[PDB]
Amino acid sequence: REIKIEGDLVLGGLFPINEKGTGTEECGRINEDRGIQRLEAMLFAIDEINKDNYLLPGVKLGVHILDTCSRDTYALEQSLEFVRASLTKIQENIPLLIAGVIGGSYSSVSIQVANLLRLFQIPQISYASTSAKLSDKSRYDYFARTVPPDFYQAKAMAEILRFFNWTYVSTVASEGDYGETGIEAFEQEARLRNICIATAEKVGRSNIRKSYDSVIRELLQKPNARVVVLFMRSDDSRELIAAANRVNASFTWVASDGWGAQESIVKGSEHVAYGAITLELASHPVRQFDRYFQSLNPYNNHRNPWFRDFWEQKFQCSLQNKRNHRQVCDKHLAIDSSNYEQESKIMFVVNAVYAMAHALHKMQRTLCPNTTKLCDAMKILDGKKLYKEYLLKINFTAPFNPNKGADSIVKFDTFGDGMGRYNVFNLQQTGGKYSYLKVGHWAETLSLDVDSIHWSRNSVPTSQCSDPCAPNEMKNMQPGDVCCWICIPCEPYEYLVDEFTCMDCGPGQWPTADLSGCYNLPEDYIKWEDAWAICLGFLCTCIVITVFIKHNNSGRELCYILLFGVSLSYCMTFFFIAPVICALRRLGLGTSFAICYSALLTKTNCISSQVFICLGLILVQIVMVSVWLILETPGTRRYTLPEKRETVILKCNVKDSSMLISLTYDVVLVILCTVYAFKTRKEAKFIGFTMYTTCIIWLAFLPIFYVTSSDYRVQTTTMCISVSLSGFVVLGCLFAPK
Amino acid sequence: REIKIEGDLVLGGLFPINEKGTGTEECGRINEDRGIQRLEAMLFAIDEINKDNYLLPGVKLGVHILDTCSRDTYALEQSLEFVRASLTKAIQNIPLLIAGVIGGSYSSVSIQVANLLRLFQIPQISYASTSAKLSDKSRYDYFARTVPPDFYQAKAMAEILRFFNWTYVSTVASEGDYGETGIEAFEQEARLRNICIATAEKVGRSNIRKSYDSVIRELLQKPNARVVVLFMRSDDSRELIAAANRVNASFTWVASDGWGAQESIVKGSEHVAYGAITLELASHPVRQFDRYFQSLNPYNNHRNPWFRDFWEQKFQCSLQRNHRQVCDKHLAIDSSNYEQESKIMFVVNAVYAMAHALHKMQRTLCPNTTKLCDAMKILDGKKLYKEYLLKINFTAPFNPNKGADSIVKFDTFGDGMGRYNVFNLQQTGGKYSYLKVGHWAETLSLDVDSIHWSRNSVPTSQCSDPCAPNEMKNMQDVCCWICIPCEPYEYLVDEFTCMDCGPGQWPTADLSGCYNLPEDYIKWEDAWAIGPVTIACLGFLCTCIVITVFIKHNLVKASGRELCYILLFGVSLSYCMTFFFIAKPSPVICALRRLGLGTSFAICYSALLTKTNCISSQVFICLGLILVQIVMVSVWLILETPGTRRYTLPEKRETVILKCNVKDSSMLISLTYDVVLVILCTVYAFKTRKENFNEAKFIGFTMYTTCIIWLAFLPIFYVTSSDYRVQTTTMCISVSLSGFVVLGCLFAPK
Ligand SMILES: N[C@](CC1c2ccccc2Oc2ccccc21)(C(=O)O)[C@H]1C[C@@H]1C(=O)O
Ligand SMILES: N[C@](CC1c2ccccc2Oc2ccccc21)(C(=O)O)[C@H]1C[C@@H]1C(=O)O
Repeated sequence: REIKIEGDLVLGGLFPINEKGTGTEECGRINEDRGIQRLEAMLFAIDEINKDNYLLPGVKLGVHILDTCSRDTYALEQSLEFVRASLTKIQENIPLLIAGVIGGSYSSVSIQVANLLRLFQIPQISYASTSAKLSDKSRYDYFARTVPPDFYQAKAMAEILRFFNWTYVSTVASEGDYGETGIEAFEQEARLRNICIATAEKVGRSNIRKSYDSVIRELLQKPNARVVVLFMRSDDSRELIAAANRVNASFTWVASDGWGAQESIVKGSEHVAYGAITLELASHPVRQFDRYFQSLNPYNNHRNPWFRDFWEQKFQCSLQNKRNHRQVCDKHLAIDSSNYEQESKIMFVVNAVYAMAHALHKMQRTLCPNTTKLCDAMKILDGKKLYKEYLLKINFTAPFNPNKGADSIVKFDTFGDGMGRYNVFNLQQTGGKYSYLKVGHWAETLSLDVDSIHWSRNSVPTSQCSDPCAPNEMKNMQPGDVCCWICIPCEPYEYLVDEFTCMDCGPGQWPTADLSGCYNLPEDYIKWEDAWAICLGFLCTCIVITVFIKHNNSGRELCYILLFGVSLSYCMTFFFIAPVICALRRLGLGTSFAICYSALLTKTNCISSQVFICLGLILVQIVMVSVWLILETPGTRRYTLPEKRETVILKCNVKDSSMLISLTYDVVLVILCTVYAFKTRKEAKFIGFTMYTTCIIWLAFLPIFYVTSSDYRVQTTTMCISVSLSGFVVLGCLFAPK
Repeated sequence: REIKIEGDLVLGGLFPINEKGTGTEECGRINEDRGIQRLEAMLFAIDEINKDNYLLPGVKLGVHILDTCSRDTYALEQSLEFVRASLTKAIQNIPLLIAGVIGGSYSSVSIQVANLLRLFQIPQISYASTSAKLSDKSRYDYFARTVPPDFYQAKAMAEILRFFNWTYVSTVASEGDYGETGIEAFEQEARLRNICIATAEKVGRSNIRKSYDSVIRELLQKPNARVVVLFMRSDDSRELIAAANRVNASFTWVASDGWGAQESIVKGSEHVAYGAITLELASHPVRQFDRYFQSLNPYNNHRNPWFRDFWEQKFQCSLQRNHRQVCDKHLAIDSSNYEQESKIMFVVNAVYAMAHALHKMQRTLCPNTTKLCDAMKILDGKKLYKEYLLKINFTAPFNPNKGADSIVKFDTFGDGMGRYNVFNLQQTGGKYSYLKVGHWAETLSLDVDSIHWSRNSVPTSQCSDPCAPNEMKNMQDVCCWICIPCEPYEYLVDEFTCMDCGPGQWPTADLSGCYNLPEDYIKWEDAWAIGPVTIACLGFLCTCIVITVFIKHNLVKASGRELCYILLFGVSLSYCMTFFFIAKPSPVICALRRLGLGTSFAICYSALLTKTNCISSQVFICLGLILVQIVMVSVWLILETPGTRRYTLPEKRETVILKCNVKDSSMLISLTYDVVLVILCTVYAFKTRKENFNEAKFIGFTMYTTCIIWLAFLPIFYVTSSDYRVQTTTMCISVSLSGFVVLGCLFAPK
């Protein structure tokens, strides 16, 4: 049983013609869609190839097509005939020269012959072999395929979820190579798309609580996970939907080719699956093949040995009257549009034959140009050269495809795989009827029709257990699932350092809404703290008042001392209010010594005519020495005022000892003057009134302490001190007017 | 050509009989050691097997032995004859039924036939293939070997370095499967033994300056890595030593099976490679094989087709061609012209291993039957390989030391046991020769005392020295640390990272050194040396003055309305105040005592002010106590806010920190005393303006200078010095100032 027809080159064909019909236990069954249909597709291509005038003109291509019986072990023994021929060793059935093998539908079959043909360097193009193992070129060195591997569906399904802002996916793989290997790619693909997996459920051919269990393992755990990424086989997908039907589940299944566009998956229980998004392989039916295939007739098809057996099984009749098994075939029986439907993967079978033909055609030009036939160099073929140099780099457009200006580009990648073109289907309800409808293609980039896709909720569903969080809600704690954390509003006035964790450098004053704000305390001014105390200015008013008093003003001794004190008192308010300028408080303390010195001079007069000048210098010297002692080591700078997370102000020196130190010098002078005023009853006693006002000012000096604690409020003491200075000066001038 | 003899179940064999002889382009010669010798071993074993009675008695083993010609591609088409046995598809040499194949030789050959025979489920035992790739049971399922893979050498060599504490090593591999696939295993093995590679050369070319610079790379990069782990091929190992000889370097090479006991590697330039350590597979020569092989005769060995070709090539004659000689009849193989091949033990073991599995299967699948029953008419490779062949445990045949580690068994991957022989190049007087100094079966066992080294001493190859006593500041030279001393008396958490908390404070090197209170501020009169004498002198002066007032009264002097007693009482109280605070400085209340001392000094000054306010005695006495209360009220108010405490005395260095008091509080206390001193200063001016009173005026004027001097001394007293030298001196200065005030007060009473 073999289609061995002669030719300059001969191609090997491996098709599952018998659905374990030669297995001797599942015997008596041949495959129609995956068998003769795909087989005759290759023969159809070969007829076109050898009659084509632009692909191998002088080279007539024969075939050596064998049956794999859908069993890897049977294929291995069969495929040896491709090897037995291309080696160095009455006799009949002279061996051929298999240039390449176009065969292997079931990946288990296509793997066990990939191992064999690799050793003897025979290229192999395999339609319909989408297993991801075959992409491992370390083992299957000489394997190419016109169909994409099954892990490209993982990429497309991941892109579909990522497109719709979807996360928290629950995946339900299936036992076997298909479900398990495919979901590994999807699990890997979800990470790179920042898609997190709620549940990693798995199913098997059990038909037990497992199916009902798997349904609730997603309804119960994370009901926020509304999208379910199926990667199950065909029969498994139906039985899971049956399980979901009984419990009346409501999900938006994002399924793989195993579900596909088959209506038999949802035959019954459609509302539970309504809104699902399933993928299917992209394939444009070959128009010419139907004309060729429908014209087949056992009375004109003698190349195919299985065709006579196919005719019997197709129509359940007998070509010979000796059987009469329920019917005898008749001459008007034929293949027509009603009893036939083109297989989904006929496009890939034709491409596989053409890809081999194109590679052989190109190698015919390079190896020996200007040679219509095949040269003696062509008489020996090398697998490594034919595979990597030409076959693994061909770029011809697909034949028999009406839409040439489309994705009809036949080309193998660096792994010999397909290009990965899919059709994003979507189960839809028209109101009383359910039917699939293509809603998007996936060549390399997804392209959907969002406004024509029915969902299960009649609105675009979202699978979220945590909404995204912003510069508001900066932190991120993860109580349950790794992906949907709970964001926490960061302690106010903070520092972002990470999305997960967020600390606080400057929780008191002036950060940014980003990773920048940390104690960003711009300095204030001389009167910056009392910007809006409510009390602006008023320092020049004391100078104006002092100027008016000076304008109003025998007893030249009082004028000499009183005039200096009035001027110094006014300057204290300006220096105190408006780092170097922070030392003006020393002058104000020295000014009070002038009043004390005058009181001491007045006390001496009441109790050395030339000693008055020396006495003033002696008193002035002490004030200067004290200022130099303190202003020398400390001072000349300003100290900040960082409160308990209130704000940051770069004020003057926070050392209150300078005020206390200054008051000490005045206190001694004031204390001495008060003692003299006690005996000043013999105008007399006017100093006592001025001396008494100093005691109140001394008490007012105490309010400065514990008064500067209020920012911009302690400055009233400086204004009060200036006011106190005016009162003492007013007492001296008040007596004179009377 | 093949030895296709019949049998109940027949084995297959692949041997490199022809050194690419069929590939006449490469070399037409045939292998003798790896070829006929190994082949005849298989035939010798089969003759032994079928003549036994406790291993396949009724099952006569046959052979179908083919020549792999030492090329894998030629082996594949040859091995197909084994494959065609199990195919269900007018004359016909009918095929046999190959239970298993005993062959593979070169790993490249064995890999290709492993792929082919894996598909058709035929077990394969390789007597010589040792590539690490064949241990991957995912690709070569039905493959077993009686020799260990090549990565066990990497495991064995790494254990030699670990045993000898060598940690910083350089490696020099070759190009190809042997050099690469092994050295990567060694590099992985180095991690588990905490070993890092100084430099990893990959000199694999035939002969270029790559080896010359490779020796330089050994010299330049890490000269402190004296031992170098070679994993490179036999011919390459020869030229590397020659390169090392030219530069006249000196290392202690740790080689592999590539450079084993082959003296041809060091033929010439023995001294440069002297002291090396070389591994080599452990194989015991088969005594019975020598009698069989030497007794072979081209007139007796008609089974072997290549024997006539072997006879001609071995003896360089011809049996009939005009060769250099006609093959004489009395030529025979003897000990002079024959040395048993190293791997003959494994060839016999491989045949016996397959025969043992088939016998054990016969005892199970066909019990109570001396022949093979109907079940064995068809054999299943999967069951035979996975159950019987992969779990055999028979002791090696023809082994002299029975019961030793010479037991044939396959591990989970169908590999050999892994026995090696650690050799060492010796200096035997004036001659260099190899000698076994160890054996790595599965744990290293070395004759560590009888091994000669290049430097005549057990060498060490390290780029770092152990900095255990000090220098817990290792810098990671890569993988070897650079130890830096930790700063004097600083904290530590890890020898790798000294985190430098408190340098100069805590004197413990055991992961400490930061602030831990290493000093005490207590100083009993400067250790009773300086300043302590002044404390006792204060009491002596008071006793004389106290008695003097009573003696003068018993009044003889001016009555003064008891003013002298009030002034004397204040003077005594002030003098005792300074001594009391110093005597108890550890207590927290000592700071309060120092603060109260200033009030006593003001009290003595206050008494002078009351005395100065003489020009109403009862009113003056009451007024005097008012000043003390005013000073006491200020002290209580200011002291109440800080309360009782004893702050520390942190220092820039030396770790001199004493919890005595607050320096700022002392300055505040000193400033607080200034307020009382200010009143005393004001009193001095009043007294100056104003017989018996003349003496008081001089004392009051003198007291003013002492107060001014004391205040000036205090600001620079103990402020710029530590509590043991300057602060203690300042404390003594304060004590001296308090005593000096008593002297001024004493002068006034006189
Ligand atoms: N292309 C298939 C894919 C096949 C498959 C397709 C859909 C669902 C389940 C499923 O089972 C597996 C498991 C592992 C690898 C491949 C598959 C191939 O055999 O490679 C096969 C349909 C092609 C055909 O036989 O016509
Ligand atoms: N067993 C060997 C080992 C061989 C080898 C041995 C020593 C040095 C280099 C080297 O090159 C490689 C590289 C990869 C794998 C195996 C080897 C085989 O060829 O398999 C071959 C000696 C055995 C024989 O045929 O006598």
